Amino acid sequence: MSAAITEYMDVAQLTIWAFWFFFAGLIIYLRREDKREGYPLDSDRTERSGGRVKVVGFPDLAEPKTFVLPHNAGTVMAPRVEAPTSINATPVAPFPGAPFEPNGDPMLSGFGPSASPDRAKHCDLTFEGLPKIVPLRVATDFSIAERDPDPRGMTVVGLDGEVAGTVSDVWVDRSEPQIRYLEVKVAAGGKNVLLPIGFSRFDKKARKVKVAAIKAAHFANVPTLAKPDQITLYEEDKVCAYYAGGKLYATAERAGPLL
Amino acid sequence: AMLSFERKYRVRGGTLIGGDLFDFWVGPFYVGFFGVAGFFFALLGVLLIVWGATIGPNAELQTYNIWQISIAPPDLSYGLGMAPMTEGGLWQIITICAIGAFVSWALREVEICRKLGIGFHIPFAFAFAIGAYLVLVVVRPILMGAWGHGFPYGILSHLDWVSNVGYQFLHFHYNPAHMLAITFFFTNCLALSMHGSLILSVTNPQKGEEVKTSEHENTFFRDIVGYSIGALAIHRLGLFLALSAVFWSAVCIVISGPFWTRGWPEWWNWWLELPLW
Amino acid sequence: MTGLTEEEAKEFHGIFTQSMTMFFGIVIIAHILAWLWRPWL
Amino acid sequence: TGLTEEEAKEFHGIFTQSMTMFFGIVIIAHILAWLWRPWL
Amino acid sequence: QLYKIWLAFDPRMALIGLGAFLFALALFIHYMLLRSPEFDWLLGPDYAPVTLSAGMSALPAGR
Amino acid sequence: MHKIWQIFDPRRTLVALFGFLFVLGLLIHFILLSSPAFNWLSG
Amino acid sequence: MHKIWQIFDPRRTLVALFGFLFVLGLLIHFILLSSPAFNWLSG
Amino acid sequence: MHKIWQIFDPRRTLVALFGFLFVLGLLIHFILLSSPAFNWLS
Amino acid sequence: MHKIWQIFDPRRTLVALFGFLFVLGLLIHFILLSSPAFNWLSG
Amino acid sequence: MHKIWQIFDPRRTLVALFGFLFVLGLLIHFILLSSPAFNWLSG
Amino acid sequence: MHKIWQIFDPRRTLVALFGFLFVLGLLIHFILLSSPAFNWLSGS
Amino acid sequence: MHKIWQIFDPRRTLVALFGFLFVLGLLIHFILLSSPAFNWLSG
Amino acid sequence: SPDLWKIWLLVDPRRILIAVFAFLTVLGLAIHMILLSTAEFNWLEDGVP
Amino acid sequence: SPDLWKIWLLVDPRRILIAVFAFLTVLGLAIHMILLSTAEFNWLEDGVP
Amino acid sequence: NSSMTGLTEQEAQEFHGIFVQSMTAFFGIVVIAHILAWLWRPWL
Amino acid sequence: SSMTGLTEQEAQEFHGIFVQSMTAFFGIVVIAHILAWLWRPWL
Amino acid sequence: MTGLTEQEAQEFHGIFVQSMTAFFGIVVIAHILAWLWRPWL
Amino acid sequence: LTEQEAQEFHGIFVQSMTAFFGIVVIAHILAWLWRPWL
Amino acid sequence: GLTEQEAQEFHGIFVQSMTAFFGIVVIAHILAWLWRPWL
Amino acid sequence: SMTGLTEQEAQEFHGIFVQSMTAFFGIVVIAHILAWLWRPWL
Ligand code: BCL
Ligand code: BCL
Ligand code: BCL
Ligand code: BCL
Ligand code: BCL
Ligand code: BCL
Ligand SMILES: CC[C@H]1c2cc3[nH]c4c(c3C)C(=O)[C@H](C(=O)OC)c4c3nc(cc4[nH]c(cc(n2)[C@@H]1C)c(C(C)=O)c4C)[C@@H](C)[C@@H]3CCC(=O)OC/C=C(\C)CCC[C@H](C)CCC[C@H](C)CCCC(C)C
Ligand SMILES: CCCCCCCCCCCCO[C@@H]1O[C@H](CO)[C@@H](O[C@H]2O[C@H](CO)[C@@H](O)[C@H](O)[C@H]2O)[C@H](O)[C@H]1O
Ligand SMILES: CCCCCCCCCCCCO[C@@H]1O[C@H](CO)[C@@H](O[C@H]2O[C@H](CO)[C@@H](O)[C@H](O)[C@H]2O)[C@H](O)[C@H]1O
Ligand SMILES: [Ca+2]
Ligand SMILES: [Ca+2]
Repeated sequence: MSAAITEYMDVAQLTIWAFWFFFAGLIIYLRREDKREGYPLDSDRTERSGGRVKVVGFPDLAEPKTFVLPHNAGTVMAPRVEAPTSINATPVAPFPGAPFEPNGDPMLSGFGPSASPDRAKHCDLTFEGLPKIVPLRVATDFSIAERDPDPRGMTVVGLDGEVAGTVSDVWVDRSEPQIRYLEVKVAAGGKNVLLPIGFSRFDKKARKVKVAAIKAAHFANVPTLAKPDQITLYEEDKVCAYYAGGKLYATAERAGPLL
Repeated sequence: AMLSFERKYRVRGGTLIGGDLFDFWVGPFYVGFFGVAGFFFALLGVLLIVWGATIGPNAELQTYNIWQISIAPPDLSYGLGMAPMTEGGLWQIITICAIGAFVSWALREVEICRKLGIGFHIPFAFAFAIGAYLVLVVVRPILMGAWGHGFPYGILSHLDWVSNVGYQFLHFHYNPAHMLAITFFFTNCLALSMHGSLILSVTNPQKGEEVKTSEHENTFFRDIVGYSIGALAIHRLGLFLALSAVFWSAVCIVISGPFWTRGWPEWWNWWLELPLW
Repeated sequence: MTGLTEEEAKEFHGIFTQSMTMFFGIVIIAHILAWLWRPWL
Repeated sequence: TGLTEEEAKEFHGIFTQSMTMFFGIVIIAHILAWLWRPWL
Repeated sequence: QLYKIWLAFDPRMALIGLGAFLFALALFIHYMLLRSPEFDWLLGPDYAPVTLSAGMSALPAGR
Repeated sequence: MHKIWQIFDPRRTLVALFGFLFVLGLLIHFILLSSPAFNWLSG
Repeated sequence: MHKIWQIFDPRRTLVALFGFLFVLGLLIHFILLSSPAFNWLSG
Repeated sequence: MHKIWQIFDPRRTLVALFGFLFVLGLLIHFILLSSPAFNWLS
Repeated sequence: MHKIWQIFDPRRTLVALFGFLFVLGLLIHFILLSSPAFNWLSG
Repeated sequence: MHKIWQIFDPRRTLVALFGFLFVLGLLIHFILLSSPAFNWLSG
Repeated sequence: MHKIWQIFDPRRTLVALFGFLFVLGLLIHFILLSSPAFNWLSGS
Repeated sequence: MHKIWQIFDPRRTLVALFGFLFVLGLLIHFILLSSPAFNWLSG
Repeated sequence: SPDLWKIWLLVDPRRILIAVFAFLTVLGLAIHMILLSTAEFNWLEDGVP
Repeated sequence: SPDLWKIWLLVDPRRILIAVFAFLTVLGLAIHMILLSTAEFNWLEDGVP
Repeated sequence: NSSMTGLTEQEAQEFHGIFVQSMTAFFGIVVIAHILAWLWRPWL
Repeated sequence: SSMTGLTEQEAQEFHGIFVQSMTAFFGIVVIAHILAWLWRPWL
Repeated sequence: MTGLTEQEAQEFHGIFVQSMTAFFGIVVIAHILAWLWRPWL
Repeated sequence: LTEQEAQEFHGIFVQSMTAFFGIVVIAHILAWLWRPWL
Repeated sequence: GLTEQEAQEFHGIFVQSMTAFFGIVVIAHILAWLWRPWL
Repeated sequence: SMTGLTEQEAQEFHGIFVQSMTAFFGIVVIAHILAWLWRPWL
């Protein structure tokens, strides 16, 4: 054997071409894996064709893979058929690609940044089968680190600076110990609502929790929990999505543009 | 066409500039003001590169070979002024278009982030890559005093630029910021393989097993290296490693020539000449 | 199944062949012209 | 699994004949290539 | 009645913003003078460039 | 052949066709300019 | 031709057309500026 | 042509037009500066 | 022109205005410094 | 031996085996081409 | 000895074995092709 | 002008001002040492 | 085969036509580019006429 | 073999049709590339005729 | 049932007629350009 | 409806203004090319 | 429709052409002075 | 922003624009005396 | 997941295909040996 | 009022702002006067 395959072809040239064929197959494989969610696409192409043309692009979809959930929570198929969901919005113009304007109060529309899918109405579970996100009042073995302030008792302040409530309890993740939610006693109504840690900016000196997402008045409409001591995956999405809607809807100037 | 869950997210507003003028989608892409600006910045820059390839360095050497196409910066004698189009001026125009396209891409990402109500980590992270490019073609050439210090626009020709810039300091491996940046690049790749492996091995376990848990994830690397950073923190670490690699790479090149002209191994003479030894 | 009726398959196949041979005929003429211009064998 | 038995037989009929047509054209091309420039 | 800037910009951000900008601008201009050999005061008041004789050249031939 | 528009969406076809033709026109002009035998701006 | 605006929406189409025309206009000027025989700024 | 403002919003168009005009003016000045016969700072 | 301040926010417009003027002022100073015939920091 | 297919899937074995044989055939052909004593594409 | 495959899965053990045997066979063939004394494709 | 301490924290600004001056004093000394016209440790 | 029409019950004609048109266009571009890349068949640089 | 037709009971015939056509196109392209790379069988740069 | 594009029979015929008329005009201009190009500089 | 949300009347009305704007643009272009040809013929 | 009710658009258009023609006149003066400085054709 | 705050801002904004413009013109006059460019 | 009866049929065809594939291979190696022996 | 400030502190903040401005610009003026005498740049 030798390095020269022909007068021009050599082993290194063959090796690099061999990689291109493998890499092409790898990209096709990866794109097919990418398409296990959200495909076939929601398209006008399908709509005018009466559903006779499924928009998948290239490569086409893969055969459904099986996710067996722990604790007999069920089995999900990664490529799955999903029922169409109506949107609480209307197009701002009739051309394709035009955005939609939410209907009613945008913070309550469940559209745009306030939209969320309906997840399972079951709590995420620890390896031992207990609910994962729970208040500190039921996860008695958990505690706040000594060097960090206790969130409980802190004043919750909305985006406008007005006081929204106080922190009654802290919800922790029992698998990876960390704060995920802050239970707020709303100043107006008194009904407890959850506040995700991702929307909470701590002011350690002032003992204040600043929520730039929504105003103090918006806290009254935060989606509530069925059971007081646990939260389902469905409820988690509903709560987080509501605060996210405030990043665009809470104040009129947040819609933009800047100039 | 949108994803089957995407329609409920295609909301009006959230633009930085333009309001409703360009607030629409073209196929999957969001356009906005900076989609229009970015696209025609890129389109012009791409066409000028093709035009730069059409005339080549000269008519004899002109080539459409994708490896050999090269739009070169001006000669150093042009300083920080503008050069004639066929003598590096085209490179200067393409560089301006590239900056316009890259920044518009970042700003379009900001508008998308506002629409979706997510953190601005992605455009912030992309700014580091843009900053590295700006260091290479703007900050460093200005510090050196000539636009000709920028790298040529060519798939292989800019490797010759990297090679020769490195050998302008006789052994570029000894650049301390370069060593730090490579360490971050190598660690990031290791962390990425680890994170990709752990997620895949947990959600695609052995046959006959259910999907594993976050407890398995922490246990696995505790069992291997005695520590688990956590599901959230690995993404902090991956972002930190990638951004630190680019930051230190930008530092390493901007000190190579503007703030250090000697061979890089000689820089370590401060340590060798410590009076302790 | 591709969502097409069985009569559509007959009808598509006929038009597909007509367009294919028409394309092939132009190609064959092009190669005859190209061969007369500059033979390669 | 999917395709039944009768259409499996029928598919082979067009598959075998079309492949044979491709093979025959290949043989003709290789006969022409050997006359043009033999390699052995 | 020029207070209105303080009703639309926080005193604290502007004062820190002004200080950072002014310090950066002063550093920048000081560096630009050092960039120019005519205004490079770090060379000394009685700075004299080395005299070149007998066909000396400070730099090698260029292009 | 008017039935091609019952299988192919005319809007997407026209977008693809107009885009390909514009790129093709640029490509052919660029090729000619790259050949000194056909660069019409050389004098 | 006026049905085309029932196929291509004026708002998105006009934005694409004007930018493509402007970029095309810029490219041709740049091509001429790069051609010594037609560089009107050569003096 | 007054109807173009029923397609494109005027207050948004003015900002886009200002940027386009400024960016075009910048480019032309730079192209002139790249030409020695028309570089006015030589 | 006077009620433009209801269309355009005076706080954000000024911030954009001064930023534009600063960048434009920096660019022209940079262009003059780059020009050897107008560099006032040389001899 | 006929009872092998209880564990090994007939379908995935064929594609795996055909793919293996194909790249094996390429490798052997390419090794011979790299050998001047067995390259059939030279003079 | 008849008590070997009650623990090792027939499918897994053959898959691991077949891959290993091919690699060993490939390696040995390549070593011999690399040794001028046993290269059978060199011409002599 | 005593009201500047109602705006800025006396503790943080004193650490910052002591930190900033110390670094400024370091760099100027190092710059002078690096300047032959002002290095005082050479003879 | 007189039953070759049955291919359009198995393969999607819309996707097949897109694939063949894309393949043919790329192949036509590739052959032209290869021909222009040779001294012998570059009809623009051959100097004829 | 009187039962070769049973290959189409286990694997989808549509996938084979595209896979065989894609594989043959690649194989045909590769062999042409190999021959062009040879001085002996390059029909574009041999001077014949 | 709607076709694969939603266009009716008359719509497809209506689009096809304008498409071929636009195609014919484009190709006719192309032919004129190539004739002028051939007179300017024959390439074959 | 239509692919763009434009009726027969609205599309025809847009097309009219589009065509006159297109014609005026083409007219200036034609004069520009006539002047350019007089300045420096290229063919 | 952007909400401009064919009279606001007409009213804005009048100011738009007026400012545009003022800008174009200023541009025309500059190009005349530029031509008097250094003709380019 | 009410129309009363628009009257106040416009007067100050125009006054500041005119002052900046006048200082700019003075600078360009001095620069022309220092080094004419046309 | 494949029963015994369809296993009996598969092995027969697979052996026939392997024997058919082997036979072509043997002829090619014979022809190659005549063309240029390697051992 | 968006800064959480009243009509009193803004008035006195401005007066100190210009008072610091005037001194800082006065030092700048003297610095440039001395620099021009030492080495004029024009
Ligand atoms: C080239 C000729 C001369 C020379 C020519 C000039 C000229 C001309 C000038 C100076 C000026 C200065 N020169 Mg000098 N200068 C020279 C050499 C030197 C050397 C040296 C060792 O070589 C040094 C250390 C200096 C130092 C200085 C400074 C004292 C001064 C810059 C003020 C400033 O930065 O405010 C900016 C920084 C501030 C902090 C401003 C504070 C105001 C704000 C409102 C405070 C906000 C506080 C808030 C908390 C924000 C804090 C900052 C952030 C937290 C980051 N010069 C050479 C020798 N120099 C300038 C001057 O006199 O300014 C008064 C000036 O005009
Ligand atoms: C090197 C010496 C000769 C040469 C020697 C040979 C030899 C020997 C062979 C070829 C073959 C081919 N050559 Mg040659 N060939 C040369 C130069 C060229 C040039 C060129 C521009 O220089 C081109 C474009 C080609 C192109 C071709 C293809 C037509 C064909 C392989 C296509 C394929 O992979 O089918 C695979 C892909 C498919 C989709 C096949 C489909 C099979 C169907 C079912 C059968 C009927 C076809 C049906 C109508 C579908 C149309 C597809 C057609 C193949 C177009 N040759 C030089 C001049 N060439 C091969 C051939 O004849 O194959 C037909 C072949 O054996
Ligand atoms: C030796 C070099 C020769 C040359 C020799 C050849 C030879 C030989 C051939 C060509 C072919 C082509 N040449 Mg040539 N050609 C030369 C120089 C050129 C130059 C140039 C600037 O110099 C250009 C632009 C071209 C361009 C072309 C294309 C028109 C064509 C390839 C089309 C294609 O890939 O379709 C592929 C993509 C599609 C078909 C998708 C389009 C779908 C269409 C719309 C289907 C419509 C259906 C319709 C009713 C029926 C089919 C009819 C046909 C499509 C017309 N040639 C030089 C002078 N050329 C080929 C050809 O004639 O093909 C027709 C061909 O065989
Ligand atoms: C080298 C010799 C000649 C030359 C030889 C040729 C030859 C030969 C041809 C051209 C053609 C063209 N030349 Mg020329 N050309 C030369 C120099 C130039 C220069 C220059 C600055 O030097 C320019 C700008 C051009 C520009 C052009 C274009 C107008 C045209 C390609 C259009 C296209 O690709 O559409 C494709 C893009 C699209 C279709 C997208 C547009 C989408 C729009 C919205 C829809 C339009 C479709 C419409 C309904 C129907 C189209 C036809 C209509 C009746 C107008 N040429 C040199 C001097 N040129 C071609 C032509 O005439 O085409 C008509 C052509 O065949
Ligand atoms: C080449 C000949 C001359 C020269 C020729 C000219 C000419 C001609 C001009 C100048 C002008 C200027 N020159 Mg000069 N100039 C020279 C050398 C210098 C040197 C130097 C050290 O060499 C310096 C520092 C300067 C500096 C200056 C500036 C004072 C001035 C530009 C101001 C500006 O752009 O504002 C723009 C920036 C702002 C208005 C705002 C800045 C604030 C920050 C940066 C913006 C952030 C946004 C902010 C937060 C907004 C908040 C809202 C408000 C609070 C309401 N020149 C040489 C020597 N120079 C111009 C002038 O006179 O303008 C007054 C001018 O026309
Ligand atoms: C070096 C000297 C000779 C040469 C010496 C040899 C020798 C020795 C051999 C080959 C073999 C092959 N050669 Mg050779 N060969 C040469 C040059 C070439 C050139 C070239 C362009 O130069 C090409 C394209 C080939 C091509 C080929 C292939 C046809 C074949 C390898 C196929 C394979 O890898 O199977 C891998 C892929 C598969 C196995 C997929 C399965 C495909 C088949 C159709 C399976 C069907 C099963 C059965 C038949 C079904 C029907 C049963 C009945 C219905 C009952 N040779 C030179 C000129 N060649 C080998 C061979 O003959 O194999 C057939 C072989 O042993
Ligand atoms: C900072 C950490 C790393 C990083 C991060 C990062 N990159 C990013 C992002 C982030 C967070 C994005 O959000 C953004 C994105 O959307 O990615 C999909 C992006 C992106 N990073 C990209 C590329 C990229 N990133 C690189 C590096 C990195 N990106 C870092 C290692 C590199 C390297 C190392 O070479 C490349 C090539 C793009 C895929 C995308 C930004 C796309 C974009 O800006 O689109 C607009 C522009 C065009 C479509 C074309 C513009 C063409 C020009 C007008 C002309 C050409 C100019 C150019 C200088 C030519 C040079 C060519 C030669 C060098 C060969
Ligand atoms: C997927 C990609 C597949 C690519 C093909 C893989 C098979 C090819 C394997 C090539 C292995 C190269 O192995 C080695 O090559 C070198 C370089 O020619 C040979 O080197 C020999 O040939 C060269 C070239 O005539 C001469 O200088 C001299 O006779 C000797 O050095 C060695 O004798 C050989 O052992
Ligand atoms: C380039 C990336 C984006 C950055 C944007 C800024 C680009 C450059 C800014 C424009 C500055 C132009 O400044 C102008 O440059 C040219 C070219 O050097 C100078 O020209 C001067 O040097 C050049 C070469 O050094 C000589 O050929 C010429 O004789 C001399 O006059 C002009 O004296 C100057 O007026
Ligand atoms: Ca010719
Ligand atoms: Ca030949």
